Amino acid sequence: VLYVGSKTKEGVVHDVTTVAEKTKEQVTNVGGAVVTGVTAVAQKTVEGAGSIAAATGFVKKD
Amino acid sequence: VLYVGSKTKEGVVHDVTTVAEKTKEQVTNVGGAVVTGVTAVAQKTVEGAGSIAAATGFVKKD
Amino acid sequence: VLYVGSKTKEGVVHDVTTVAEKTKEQVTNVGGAVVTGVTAVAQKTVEGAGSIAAATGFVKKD
Amino acid sequence: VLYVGSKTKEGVVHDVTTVAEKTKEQVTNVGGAVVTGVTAVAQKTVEGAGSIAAATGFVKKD
Amino acid sequence: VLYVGSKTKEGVVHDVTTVAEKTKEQVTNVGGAVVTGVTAVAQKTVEGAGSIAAATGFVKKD
Amino acid sequence: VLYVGSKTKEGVVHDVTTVAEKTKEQVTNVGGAVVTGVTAVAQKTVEGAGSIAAATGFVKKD
Amino acid sequence: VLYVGSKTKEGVVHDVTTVAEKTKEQVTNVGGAVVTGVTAVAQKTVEGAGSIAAATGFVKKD
Amino acid sequence: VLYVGSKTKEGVVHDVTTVAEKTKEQVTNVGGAVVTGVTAVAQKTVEGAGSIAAATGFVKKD
Amino acid sequence: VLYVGSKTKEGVVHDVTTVAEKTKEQVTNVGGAVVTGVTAVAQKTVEGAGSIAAATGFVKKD
Amino acid sequence: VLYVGSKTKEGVVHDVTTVAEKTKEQVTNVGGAVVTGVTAVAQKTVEGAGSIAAATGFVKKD
Amino acid sequence: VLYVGSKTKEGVVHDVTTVAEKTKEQVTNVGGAVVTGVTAVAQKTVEGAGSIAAATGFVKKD
Amino acid sequence: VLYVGSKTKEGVVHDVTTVAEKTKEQVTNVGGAVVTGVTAVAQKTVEGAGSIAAATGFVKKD
Ligand SMILES: CNc1ccc(-c2ccc(/C=C/c3nc4ccc(OC[C@@H](O)CF)cc4s3)nc2)cn1
Ligand SMILES: CNc1ccc(-c2ccc(/C=C/c3nc4ccc(OC[C@@H](O)CF)cc4s3)nc2)cn1
Ligand SMILES: CNc1ccc(-c2ccc(/C=C/c3nc4ccc(OC[C@@H](O)CF)cc4s3)nc2)cn1
Ligand SMILES: CNc1ccc(-c2ccc(/C=C/c3nc4ccc(OC[C@@H](O)CF)cc4s3)nc2)cn1
Ligand SMILES: CNc1ccc(-c2ccc(/C=C/c3nc4ccc(OC[C@@H](O)CF)cc4s3)nc2)cn1
Ligand SMILES: CNc1ccc(-c2ccc(/C=C/c3nc4ccc(OC[C@@H](O)CF)cc4s3)nc2)cn1
Ligand SMILES: CNc1ccc(-c2ccc(/C=C/c3nc4ccc(OC[C@@H](O)CF)cc4s3)nc2)cn1
Ligand SMILES: CNc1ccc(-c2ccc(/C=C/c3nc4ccc(OC[C@@H](O)CF)cc4s3)nc2)cn1
Ligand SMILES: CNc1ccc(-c2ccc(/C=C/c3nc4ccc(OC[C@@H](O)CF)cc4s3)nc2)cn1
Ligand SMILES: CNc1ccc(-c2ccc(/C=C/c3nc4ccc(OC[C@@H](O)CF)cc4s3)nc2)cn1
Ligand SMILES: CNc1ccc(-c2ccc(/C=C/c3nc4ccc(OC[C@@H](O)CF)cc4s3)nc2)cn1
Ligand SMILES: CNc1ccc(-c2ccc(/C=C/c3nc4ccc(OC[C@@H](O)CF)cc4s3)nc2)cn1
Repeated sequence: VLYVGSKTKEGVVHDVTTVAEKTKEQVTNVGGAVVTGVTAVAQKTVEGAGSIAAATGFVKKD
Repeated sequence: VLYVGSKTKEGVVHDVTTVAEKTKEQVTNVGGAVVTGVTAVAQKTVEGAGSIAAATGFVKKD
Repeated sequence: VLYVGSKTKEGVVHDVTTVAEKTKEQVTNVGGAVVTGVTAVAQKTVEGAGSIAAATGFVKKD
Repeated sequence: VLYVGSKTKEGVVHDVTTVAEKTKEQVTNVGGAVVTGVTAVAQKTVEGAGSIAAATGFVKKD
Repeated sequence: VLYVGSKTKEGVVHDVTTVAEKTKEQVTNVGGAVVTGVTAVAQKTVEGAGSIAAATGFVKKD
Repeated sequence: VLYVGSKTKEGVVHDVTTVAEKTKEQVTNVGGAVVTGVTAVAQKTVEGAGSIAAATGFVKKD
Repeated sequence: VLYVGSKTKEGVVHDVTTVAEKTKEQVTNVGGAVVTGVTAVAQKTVEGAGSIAAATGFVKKD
Repeated sequence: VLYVGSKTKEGVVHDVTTVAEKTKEQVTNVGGAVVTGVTAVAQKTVEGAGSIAAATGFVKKD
Repeated sequence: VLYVGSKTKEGVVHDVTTVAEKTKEQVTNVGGAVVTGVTAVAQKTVEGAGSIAAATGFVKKD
Repeated sequence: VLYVGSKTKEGVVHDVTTVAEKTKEQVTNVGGAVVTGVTAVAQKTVEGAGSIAAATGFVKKD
Repeated sequence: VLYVGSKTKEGVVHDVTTVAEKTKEQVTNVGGAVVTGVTAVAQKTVEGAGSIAAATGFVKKD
Repeated sequence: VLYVGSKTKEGVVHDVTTVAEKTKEQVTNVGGAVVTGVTAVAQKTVEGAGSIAAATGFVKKD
């Protein structure tokens, strides 16, 4: 294997633009999960027999 | 293997722009999780048989 | 293996821009977790059989 | 292995810009965790069978 | 292994800019943890079977 | 191993800029931990089976 | 005018890759100009009533 | 005018890669100019009524 | 004008990589100019009514 | 004008890498100029009505 | 004008790497100029009506 | 004007690395100038109507 004058991207996020002008929110969470932001996960490898990689709003409850 | 004048990106986040002008929030969390920010996780490797890498708003409760 | 005049990025975050003009928040957390900031995790390796690497808003409770 | 005139970044954060003009907050935390700052974790390796590396807003309670 | 005229960064944070003009906060923490600053952790290695490296807002209570 | 005219950074923080103009805070902590400063931890190695390296806002209480 | 989290390129050259394997040249210039290299000019502004900006192989002779 | 978390490039050259393996040259210049290298000019402004900015192989002779 | 957490490049050269393996040259210049190296000029401003900024292989002869 | 946590580069050269393995040259200059090295000029300002800033291989002869 | 936690570079050269392994030269200059080294000029300002700043291989002869 | 926790570089050279392993030269200069070393000029200001600042290989002869 060899790379000459090249590039690679094995899991990336970019150019995430967010313009929020004159907003209003009123969240009233009482249990559980409310996720109203801007998230950006970027992984290369997640092994493991049960891994819950990259969760956003998870309520895993017995 | 060899790289000459090259580049690599094995898990990255960049160019995350956030313009919030004249906003208003009223969150009233009472239990659980409220995540209204700007998050950016960037990992290369997560092993392990049960790992919960990159959680955002998790409520894992018995 | 060899790298000549090259570059590598195995887990990175950059160019995180945040412009918040004329905002207002009113969070009233009473238990749990409220995360309304700007976070940036950047890891290379997380081993271990149960690791919870990169949590943001976690409530792991029995 | 050898590197000539090259660079490496195995877990880094940079160029974190935060412009907050004319804001107002009113957090009233009563138990749990409120994290409304700007955080930047950057690790290379986290071993261990249960490690909770890079937590931000954690409430791990029985 | 050898490096000639090169560079390495195994866990670093830099270029953390924070401009806060005309702000106001009113935090009223009564138990738990409120973290509204600017934090920057940068580690190379964290071993140990249970280590909680890089916590910010932790409430680990039985 | 050998390094000629090179550089290394195994856990560092730099270029932490903080401009706070015309602010006001009113923290009223009554128990727990409030951390609204600017922190910068930078370690190379943390061993030990339970180490809690780099805590900021910790309330570890039974 | 203002730019937020943006970029500009007013005259640039990049990603010039040149792979020359097992070549042979025999140039026998006797007057004039022979230019068999790799050139990359990049200017922003060239004023002047007669300017000959960015010449490569010029023989301007009376 | 103002720039926040942005970038500019008003005349630049970068990522010039040149791989020359097993070559042979025989230049026999006898007058004039032979330019078989790798050149990279990068200017911002060249004024003047007759300027010959960025010449490579010039023979300007009366 | 003002720049916050930004960058500028008004005339620059970078990332000039040159790999020359198993070459051979035989230049026999007898008058004039032979330029078979690697050059990198980088200027910001060149005034003057006749300036010959950034010449490489010039033979300006009456 | 003001710059906060920013950077500027008004004429610079960097990251000039040159790998020459198993070469051979035979230059036989007899008058004029032979320039087969690695040059890097970097100026900010060159005034003057006739300045010949940044010459490399010049033969200016009447 | 003012700069806070910032940087400037008004004419600089850096990261000039040169790896020459198993070479051989045979220069036989007989008049003129042969420049086969590694040069790095870095100026801020050159005034004067005729200045020849940053010459390398000059033969200016009547 | 004022600078707080900042830096400036108005004409500098640094990080000039030169690795020459198993070389051989045979220069036989007979008049003129042969410059096969490693030079690094770094000036801030050169006035004067005719100054020849930063010459390397000059033969200025009538
Ligand atoms: C050919 N026959 C076979 C073949 C395969 C199998 C087989 C394969 C995989 C598994 C995995 C079982 C798991 N159990 C848990 C419990 C909890 C948890 O995470 C808890 C939480 O707190 C963390 F987020 C993650 C996991 S994965 N079981 C059986 C059986 N028989
Ligand atoms: C062929 N037959 C087979 C094959 C495979 C299996 C098999 C494979 C994997 C597993 C994994 C079991 C786990 N249990 C927990 C509990 C808690 C936890 O994390 C707790 C929390 O506090 C941390 F976030 C993480 C984990 S992973 N079990 C059985 C069985 N049989
Ligand atoms: C083929 N058969 C097999 C194969 C595999 C398995 C198997 C594999 C993995 C596991 C892992 C069990 C764990 N338990 C805990 C408890 C607490 C915790 O963290 C507590 C918190 O305070 C820290 F955040 C983390 C962990 S991981 N168990 C069984 C069984 N059988
Ligand atoms: C094939 N069969 C197998 C295979 C694997 C296993 C197996 C593997 C891993 C584990 C890990 C168990 C842990 N328990 C704790 C408790 C507390 C804690 O941290 C407490 C807090 O204060 C610090 F943050 C961290 C940890 S990790 N258990 C069983 C069993 N069977
Ligand atoms: C194949 N079978 C197997 C395989 C593996 C295991 C196995 C592996 C790891 C563990 C770890 C157990 C721990 N317990 C604590 C308690 C408190 C603490 O920190 C307290 C706080 O004050 C500091 F922050 C940290 C730790 S880690 N246990 C069992 C069992 N069986
Ligand atoms: C294969 N079977 C196995 C394998 C592994 C294990 C195993 C591994 C690790 C551990 C660690 C147990 C610890 N307990 C404490 C208590 C307090 C503390 O710090 C108190 C505070 O004041 C300081 F901050 C730190 C620690 S770490 N236990 C069991 C068991 N079985
Ligand atoms: C409405 N009527 C008008 C309007 C416009 C004009 C008009 C406009 C431009 C010009 C330019 C004339 C020039 N002459 C030279 C000579 C040599 C040289 O460079 C020499 C070499 O060594 C450098 F590389 C560059 C230049 S530009 N002339 C007349 C006349 N009438
Ligand atoms: C409306 N009527 C007008 C309008 C415009 C004009 C007009 C405009 C420009 C010019 C320029 C004339 C020049 N002459 C030289 C000679 C030599 C040289 O450089 C010599 C070499 O050694 C350096 F490299 C550069 C220059 S530029 N002339 C006339 C006339 N009439
Ligand atoms: C409206 N009418 C107008 C308008 C404009 C003009 C006009 C404008 C510019 C010029 C420039 C004339 C020059 N002559 C030389 C000679 C030698 C040299 O450099 C010598 C070498 O050794 C250094 F490298 C550089 C220069 S520039 N001339 C006339 C005339 N009429
Ligand atoms: C509107 N009419 C106008 C307008 C403009 C002009 C005009 C403008 C510029 C010039 C410049 C003339 C020069 N002559 C030399 C000679 C030698 C030298 O350098 C010698 C060497 O040794 C150093 F490297 C540099 C220079 S620049 N001349 C006339 C005339 N008329
Ligand atoms: C509007 N009309 C105008 C406008 C402008 C002009 C005008 C402008 C500039 C000049 C410059 C003339 C020079 N001559 C030399 C000689 C030798 C030297 O350096 C010698 C060497 O040893 C050092 F390296 C440098 C210089 S610069 N001349 C005329 C005429 N008329
Ligand atoms: C509007 N009309 C105008 C406007 C401008 C001019 C004008 C401007 C500049 C000049 C400069 C003339 C020079 N001559 C020498 C001689 C030798 C030397 O250095 C010798 C060596 O040993 C040191 F290295 C340096 C210099 S600079 N001349 C005329 C004429 N007319």
